[PDB]
Amino acid sequence: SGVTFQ
Amino acid sequence: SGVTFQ
Amino acid sequence: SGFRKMAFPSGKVEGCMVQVTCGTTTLNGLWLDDVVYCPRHVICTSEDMLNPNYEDLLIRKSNHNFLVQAGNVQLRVIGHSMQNCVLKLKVDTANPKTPKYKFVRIQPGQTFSVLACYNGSPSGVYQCAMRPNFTIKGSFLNGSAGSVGFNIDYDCVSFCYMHHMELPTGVHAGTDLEGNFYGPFVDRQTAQAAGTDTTITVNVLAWLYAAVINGDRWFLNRFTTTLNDFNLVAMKYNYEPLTQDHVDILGPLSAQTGIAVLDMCASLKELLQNGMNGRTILGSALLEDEFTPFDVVRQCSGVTF
Amino acid sequence: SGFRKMAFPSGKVEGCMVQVTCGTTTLNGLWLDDVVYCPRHVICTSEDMLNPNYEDLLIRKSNHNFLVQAGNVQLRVIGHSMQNCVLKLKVDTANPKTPKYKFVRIQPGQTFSVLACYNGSPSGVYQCAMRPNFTIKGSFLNGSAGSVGFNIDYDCVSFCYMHHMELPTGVHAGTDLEGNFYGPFVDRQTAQAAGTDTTITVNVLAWLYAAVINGDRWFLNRFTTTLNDFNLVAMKYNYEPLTQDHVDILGPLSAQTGIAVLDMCASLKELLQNGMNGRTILGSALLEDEFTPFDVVRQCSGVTFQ
Repeated sequence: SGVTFQ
Repeated sequence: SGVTFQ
Repeated sequence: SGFRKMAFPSGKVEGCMVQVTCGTTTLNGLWLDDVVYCPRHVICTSEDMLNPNYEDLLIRKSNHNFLVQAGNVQLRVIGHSMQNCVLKLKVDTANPKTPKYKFVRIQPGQTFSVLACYNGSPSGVYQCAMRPNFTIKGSFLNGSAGSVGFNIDYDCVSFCYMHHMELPTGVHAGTDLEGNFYGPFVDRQTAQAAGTDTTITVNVLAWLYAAVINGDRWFLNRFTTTLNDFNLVAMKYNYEPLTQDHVDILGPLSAQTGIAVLDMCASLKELLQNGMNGRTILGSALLEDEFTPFDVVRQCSGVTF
Repeated sequence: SGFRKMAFPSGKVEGCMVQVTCGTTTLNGLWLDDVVYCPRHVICTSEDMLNPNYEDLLIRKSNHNFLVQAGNVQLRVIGHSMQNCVLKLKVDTANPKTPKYKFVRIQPGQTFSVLACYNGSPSGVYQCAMRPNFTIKGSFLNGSAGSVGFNIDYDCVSFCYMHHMELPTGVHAGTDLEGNFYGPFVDRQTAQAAGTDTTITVNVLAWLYAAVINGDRWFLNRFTTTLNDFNLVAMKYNYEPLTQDHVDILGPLSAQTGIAVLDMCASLKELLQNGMNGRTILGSALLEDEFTPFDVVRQCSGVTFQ
């Protein structure tokens, strides 16, 4: 599912 | 049993 | 006595962390010699991240579009290029705190220390393992990308990880310092998931040796096993196969404690089939797998850097 | 997301570590401005370990009996004095790497980072807590004395612990940086033993809040509890009493998660009764007690994963 770019 | 300095 | 989850001293790395800003996005970079390394997604807007074309995005950027801050000094960017998933920003000053270092790519099951940073400022350090599924179970918030992982050997810092992103299960994905992803992940906003993980068998064995060194012996037993018989049990319990190389690596600990590796394997086999029966090992009710054989030797013998 | 035993970056302390040798005994010292702090038992001999008279041992020493090495550089000692159980060696150079710092004496339950050192050089960094019985569960070998524990909130190093010795159970005892021991311990190798240790209840509750912040609620229940009834139950599992001060300290985490403190106390009562039934909380199969409420706010997002 959705990745988070930190 | 005694303490051991380090 | 005692056994703790121990990180390398981080001072040599702290002197290399900088803040990199491009447009509205701020993250961290690694300043070594006259180059600053950072994740290439610093050039992306949120809309860009849905299907970024990084070559195209970078064309539009000039050197002054990258704001690089080392403490309260702005570094002058004099070149920019991309290597795989990292940007290389050439600056006009070599970092005078550059340690002896190399870039290394690690294998699953190897451990390293993470220096978590925000806004170019080191905030915390902890010890991580590269999981068999190539994720890391980090602790990271927004703005932590560009934080690095490393090991030390004597006076040489081996950089092995740069942080990029978080997966929906809350584990983490990143690259080596040449920008190559660990694991089947891409720096794109799209559905991605970690695969099923397994337990790092050789590290569990190492930690059982650490436990013996520290006086925890209740799991020792009269039995031994073979590599083939043990690996049938490992497969059943989602443990990595044990190889002959792994056996060789444990030999020091094996002789230091007088417990052969396949003797200890018979302990681990029994723990997998029966559990711990209310007991603990080195203060844990789980079988710990983020200490390597060398981590155990290093801590228990007081190796310094 | 994630939750780790996270230490402070150690560089500011690395720059202060030196080696101190007196006779045949070597341990670590802490070099701040023009003073090196170290455990006074560096002046003992193999015949001074059960009942040393440190005043008498020290009056027999000159400044040049102390060999202080900072990396490959010998520092010149120009004065010496004793303050409780630490020696203060005045040197003729201020450490150019001295950070902003203070000395703080901590209370049981507080956490700190330890930079374990040998021969003035760092081996590793880890997180510790001051246990309710005034010991710490460290990882320390011979030669580690003089290693320090610290926090670095904001840009200031707060030094709270200096390592001295190991007790028979394998846990550790030391002093604040004024040289006063934590707990009833003395720097003699005579038999000493720590009191029964207990679990740091307020920290367990903080860590349950961390678990909720990071998205897990499975261990909650529909009940509440009075503070009195919670303590009557928790003490039967060797948990420390929870005070109203502790309740107040948990207020910010309670507000961020919408879980009243006494409702979290009811969840902890059920966890002690039930165990985790094969589950884990933040990667552990035991209830963790070496994260404080301040540590959880330091590490966790300010936005709960609802």
